[PDB]
Amino acid sequence: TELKIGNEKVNSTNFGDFAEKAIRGINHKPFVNSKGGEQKITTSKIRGILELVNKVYNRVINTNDVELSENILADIAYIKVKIAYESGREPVVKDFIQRTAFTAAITDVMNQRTRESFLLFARYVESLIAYFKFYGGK
Amino acid sequence: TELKIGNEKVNSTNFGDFAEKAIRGINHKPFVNSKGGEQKITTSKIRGILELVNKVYNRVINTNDVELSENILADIAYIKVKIAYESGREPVVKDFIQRTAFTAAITDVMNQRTRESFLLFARYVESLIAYFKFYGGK
Amino acid sequence: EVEVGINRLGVLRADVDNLGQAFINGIPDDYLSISRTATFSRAMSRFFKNYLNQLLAEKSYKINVIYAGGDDLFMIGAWQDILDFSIVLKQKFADFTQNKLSISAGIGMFREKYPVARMASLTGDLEDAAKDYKPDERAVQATKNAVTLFDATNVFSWDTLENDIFVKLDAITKNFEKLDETGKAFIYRLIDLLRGVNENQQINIARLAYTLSRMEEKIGKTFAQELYNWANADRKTLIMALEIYILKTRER
Amino acid sequence: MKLVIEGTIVLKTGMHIGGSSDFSAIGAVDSPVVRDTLTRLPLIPGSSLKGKMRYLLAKELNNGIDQDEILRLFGSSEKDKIRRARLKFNDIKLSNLAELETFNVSSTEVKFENTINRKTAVANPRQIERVIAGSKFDFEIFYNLDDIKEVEKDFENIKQGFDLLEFDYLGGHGTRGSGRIAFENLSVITAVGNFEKINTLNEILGA
Amino acid sequence: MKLVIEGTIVLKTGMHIGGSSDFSAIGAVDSPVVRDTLTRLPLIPGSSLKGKMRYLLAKELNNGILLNEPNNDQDEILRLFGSSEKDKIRRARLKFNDIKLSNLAELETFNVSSTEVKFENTINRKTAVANPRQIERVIAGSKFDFEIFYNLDDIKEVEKDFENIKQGFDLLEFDYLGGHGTRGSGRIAFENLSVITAVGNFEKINTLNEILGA
Amino acid sequence: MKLVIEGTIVLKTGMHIGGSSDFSAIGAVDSPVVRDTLTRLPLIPGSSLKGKMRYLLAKELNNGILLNEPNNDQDEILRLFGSSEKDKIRRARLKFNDIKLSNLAELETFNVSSTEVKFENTINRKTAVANPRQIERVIAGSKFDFEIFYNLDDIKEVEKDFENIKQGFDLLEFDYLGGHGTRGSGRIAFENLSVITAVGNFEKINTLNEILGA
Amino acid sequence: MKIIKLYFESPVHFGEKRLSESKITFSADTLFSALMIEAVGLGKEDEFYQLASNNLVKFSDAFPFIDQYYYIPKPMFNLKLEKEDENPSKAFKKLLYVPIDSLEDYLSGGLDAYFERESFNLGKLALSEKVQQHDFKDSEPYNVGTFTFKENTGLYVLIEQTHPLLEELLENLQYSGIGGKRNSGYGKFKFEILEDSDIEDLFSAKGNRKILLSGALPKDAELEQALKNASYLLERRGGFVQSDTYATNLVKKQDLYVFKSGSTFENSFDGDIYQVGKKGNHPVYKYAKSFFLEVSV
Ligand SMILES: Nc1ncnc2c1ncn2[C@@H]1O[C@H](COP(=O)(O)O[C@H]2[C@@H](O)[C@H](n3cnc4c(N)ncnc43)O[C@@H]2COP(=O)(O)OP(=O)(O)OP(=O)(O)O)[C@@H](O)[C@H]1O
Ligand SMILES: [Mg+2]
Ligand SMILES: [Mg+2]
Repeated sequence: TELKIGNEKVNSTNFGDFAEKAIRGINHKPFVNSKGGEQKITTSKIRGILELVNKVYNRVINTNDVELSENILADIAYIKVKIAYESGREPVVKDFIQRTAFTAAITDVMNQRTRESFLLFARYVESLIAYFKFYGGK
Repeated sequence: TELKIGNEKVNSTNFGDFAEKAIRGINHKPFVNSKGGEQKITTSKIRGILELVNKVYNRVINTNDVELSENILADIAYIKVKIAYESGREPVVKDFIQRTAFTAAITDVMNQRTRESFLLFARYVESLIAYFKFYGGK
Repeated sequence: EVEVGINRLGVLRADVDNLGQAFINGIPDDYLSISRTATFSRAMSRFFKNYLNQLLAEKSYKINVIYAGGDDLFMIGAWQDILDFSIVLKQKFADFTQNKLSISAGIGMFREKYPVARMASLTGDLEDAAKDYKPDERAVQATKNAVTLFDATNVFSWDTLENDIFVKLDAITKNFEKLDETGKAFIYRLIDLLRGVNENQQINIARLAYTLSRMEEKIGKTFAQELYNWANADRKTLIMALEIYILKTRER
Repeated sequence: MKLVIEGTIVLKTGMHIGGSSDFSAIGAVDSPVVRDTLTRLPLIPGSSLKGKMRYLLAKELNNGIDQDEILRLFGSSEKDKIRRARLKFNDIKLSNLAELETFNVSSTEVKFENTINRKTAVANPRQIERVIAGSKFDFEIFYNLDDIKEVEKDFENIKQGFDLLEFDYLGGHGTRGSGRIAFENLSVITAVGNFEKINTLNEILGA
Repeated sequence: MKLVIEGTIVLKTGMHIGGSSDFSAIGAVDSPVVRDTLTRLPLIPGSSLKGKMRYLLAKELNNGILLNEPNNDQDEILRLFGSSEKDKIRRARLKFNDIKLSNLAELETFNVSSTEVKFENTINRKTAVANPRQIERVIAGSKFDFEIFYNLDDIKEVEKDFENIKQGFDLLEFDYLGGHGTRGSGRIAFENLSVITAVGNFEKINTLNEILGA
Repeated sequence: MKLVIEGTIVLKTGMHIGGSSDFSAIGAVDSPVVRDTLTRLPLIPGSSLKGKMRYLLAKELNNGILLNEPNNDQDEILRLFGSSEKDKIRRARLKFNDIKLSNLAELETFNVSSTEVKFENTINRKTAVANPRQIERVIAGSKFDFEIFYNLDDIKEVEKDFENIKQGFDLLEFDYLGGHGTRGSGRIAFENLSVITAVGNFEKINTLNEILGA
Repeated sequence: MKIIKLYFESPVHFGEKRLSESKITFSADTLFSALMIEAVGLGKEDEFYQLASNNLVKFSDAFPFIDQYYYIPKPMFNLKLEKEDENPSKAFKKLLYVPIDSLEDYLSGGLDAYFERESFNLGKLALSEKVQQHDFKDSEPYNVGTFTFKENTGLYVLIEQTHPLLEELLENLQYSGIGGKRNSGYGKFKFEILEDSDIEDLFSAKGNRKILLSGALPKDAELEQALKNASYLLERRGGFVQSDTYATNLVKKQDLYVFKSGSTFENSFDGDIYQVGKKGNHPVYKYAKSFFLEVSV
């Protein structure tokens, strides 16, 4: 629990509702590009976020330590670096990363340094992708 | 696993934050030209530096060996030589190297000689490029 | 004789509520006569014995009634026959008594060699758990108008509550006969994660997110979200209706 | 005159004792384990441990060659040879919940199995609820000092039965991998009276 | 008397021996393996090993054909693995046990994890569109120390019982050990096989130990 | 009886089989090749080899057309690769294995690693701008020694099984294995195709070799 | 006076006629049988019989206690003085045990009928499916009716003038269990003699109506005196003699019919220790002495 987001707090029970709220906020009022918008992020761009998170979820799902190891923490920091990098490449990705406060959750995971915190963060991201599905498509 | 960027030791978890600090410091207070001007390092030059790091990282990563062999260390010393050449050619590149500890980081890798040290160095340089793309833009 | 179902023995213990009080003060004092009391007594006895016999003989019921007599009822037969005759018994009692006397039951599942004395004792204490039912702990005395369904703690009713549980059971039976026959494995997932909700809630909202995620060409998400809609307001109702549906439709 | 035999049972490969038929779904746990009636914690019934230990000893002390030892240690009522008991087994409650909760893991697991038809090559997925490995079951066995001479032989047989259980299983589908156990902390201390040779009885179990 | 058969199951290729669900995400591991629930170590169920070994031995004790129920296969198979036939209940001589990963430290010597995620997919042919799938597999090079208890009901069948046991271990060499074996997975090897007496000193255990170790 | 089909797969061009588990940097590699997790040695999954061989052989044997579902292929393909149809289950007579590259010492003699980096790009036909990628690829000249298990069930149609095995192998030789085959990658060759008896001896095993080597 | 509190660490089988069912309390003849078996164990059965037959150790049966609420079976009052109000009907029929401090309140009326039963919750009856494994024959499935108490709950025994010998016997009875399947994993308890102060006043009280607190059979002399304005209930106390040194086989004993432990009398009688095994070679005894609780309606 205790996953800070920037304006609110998602505990272990409250990731799916926040994810659906963020997706609705994304689905409502789509992004504005140079040409007034308006296309939305692609399924194979939230893909990259999902496999990035899973590349540590697979390594943390099967363990019993309360606090994450230095190898897992390094990979979470690297996920943060990657999500910072790819946001600069495309603006339709950066609005997804901002409106859904990925960076605050990652930083809180890196501050808690606990297994349950990262499990909650991964659950939040997975619910986010799941809710992008069934609202959009393509 | 404990790099020696400047006067502050860099571990395997603070590479992203310290690279972000390095990029923001350069972005906020940039290099001043000799002829009373302001300019940064281009994306092409830092991308070439990353390519240089990618040349050796692409062969180091496909290994399980604890310590880098003599060929990898020779290539790392050559990359340090090319860093010195780039610093001597364009003063903005020298400034970019000096504001970070990219020379000091490569010297620390050369002195440690372990695979994990260069892995952390590659992580740090990748994060430098990531936060250039995020902050400097394109 | 069943083809799809369960190999359990279902029993029924139906006891009319407050019949002794219906004799002590139920009949009006002004309309008090030996002939009227005898009429009521004989009507109730004839109802029980004769009409239980005739109602079972009306069509093919797999029931082997042990005792009808008066004010009491014992039955042993097919589990689904017990379940679908409980409603028949309640509606017939309401029709014959003009919705004046309450009745309580209790159903238990037993093996083919379970102790019949233990069967009767367990069904009796379930019957008592149905007798001591109160929606709120403020009024004096119990409503007594309830049925326990395989557990003493599972005290359901015969009113709009049972109406809801049976509407849910019929809807689930109609809808969930024909799935993709592969995605149905989520049913036990739901059952074992809703067995009791006073603990880690993460997996429940996770299953909600998974149900939202499931996206193909199917019935759609009308009922796939009606499951969520009925998954919060009706927790015990959903688990009870779902377990009844599972036992009815189990390939056993 | 009364001895209590302490000790701990450690689950090694996961154990499935008993069947309590209730609350089954389509997936379900097709066979659950025995639990406490109130706390719902899994347990080893004293009858199960007693019966399996008696089985191992009877098949050991005889080898197809019950005897006086088994009848005097577990009792008898057959037709004329009524021997009362010396061992008084107890229900063994799950001790490891403080330890098992530190791993954020339940005390029981659902083991997924199947049988594959040999004619149609068609599988059949059964689920077996199982008490996870590493669970500890501290127990107590009360022994009555009816005779002071036979104590050494009785306790040698008790230790032998424990040892036979070590190379066997305790409950459920053992030959299919389940139910391996071990014993440690095996001590006997007199509870009522005073046995001067309690040292050699502890040395019997200590060995 | 009781005998203990020790050995190591070494994975030649990755093994997907599991079917247990452990709260898996949508696209993280679409098929996890069975593990020790407390230690999270990868696990070879004794039921899985017993069933595959019994199938291979019962087919190779006919030979080549096995279409009957497990209780009608063969006297050797029934006396070794167990029969529940009503007329003649047979007690199994082999007591298999769930097998856990032994050389996790040796795996960490190479800075590798215990398992892996193998990305597969399926190509439809009327539309030529793929369909991925990620299955977890224990790493090739993983070792599983096992103990299988054997009980001597009579010492006039122990030699042939260990002949059959070694034969079943050999037949597992050229088959898989449960999972997507036909598609690469599940290949195992048997090493350091030995038999020791649990209590006592069996007279002819040297023949058993020389026939298990070949 | 069971037979082991040995042989070597030699890469003619670079060969890429996808599957990614960790740490794809932002200037180094965008699509790594599948590797043996412990030894880091690149491998050919048995799933991919089996799938490509089955596709090519099923297409060749049926009519030259193949649009059906795998459990409705021809009877040779069904009996050789398996079938999961409800009432008609064919047990596979082939057990493919994961195939690690064997000539790493030969590669190290030539002072090269087993994998290269291939630089590609796509050019947008509108603006003529290039989008570069970086495909890891196992270098040509790499050799992958394999072993396929053949379960000798029917003593008479083993010859037709092996003729179809050789036909599928030859179809692979005039095609690609894994990855971006139509864009240059994936070419392979087969050599030292020899079937040997897993245990015992087979009467037509000298015949099965000469219908594999020819 | 001397509440003996029994705290059970395992479910108990206190069967009434068969193994498939258990009841929640054991009677005083069961406890005397257990203590006599213990005394035979340590060789002083004669002194124990002398003590119990000389009223030096007379006890009631086992009643429930919940959180220091000592319970008693619903006394068999004639209810002649309650028809004016309350519910003289099946409301006071499911009520099985009332607290012993609130008896005069219950006797005079004003105790809630519904509230007590849910307040009275001490564990629950359990099924225990067992078998006799046979190597080649079919296994024999049987079930044992058991009962597990709550955490702060058990049984309590009323004893007047506790004895050093009785204290010695109760120490031995800890480790031999009490009830049906005690040599199996069921009978197990620890006890505390636990002198009490608010309880001895109830038994130092006076009144016309006497509440029988132990299943007792009057002597032939005072049966006529005790059976006058009495509201009692009989119960058969038989079964099998539990001893390996009796009649060289498994033989039943003479069924004894005694007044239940909730009956009420106007005349105090002192019961007897009854010889129910005579054809065997040791005296099988049925403890049926009387233990009363006088009240005033
Ligand atoms: N005419 C008449 N008959 C019987 N009792 C009568 C009558 N007038 C007054 N009374 C008074 O009522 C009570 C009855 O108590 P009880 O003696 O226990 O007798 C049984 C049973 O014999 C009797 N009964 C059953 N069936 C009939 C029929 N068909 N006709 C007449 N009487 C019948 O009623 C009693 C049943 O007891 P319970 O089932 O336990 O009652 P409940 O409704 O289930 O209560 P609850 O558990 O729901 O709360 C005496 O006081 C008598 O003087
Ligand atoms: Mg009634
Ligand atoms: Mg009645």
